[PDB]
Amino acid sequence: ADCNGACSPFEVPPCRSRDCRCVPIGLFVGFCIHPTG
Repeated sequence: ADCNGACSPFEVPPCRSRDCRCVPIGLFVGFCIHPTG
């Protein structure tokens, strides 16, 4: 698994891959994802 699970802003990288992005939607949490590049 590359960029998945929960993502954090306080954290950086938010997941571990810069090509991936953190999607904070939970008013209290976000989630990591690794789209195709």
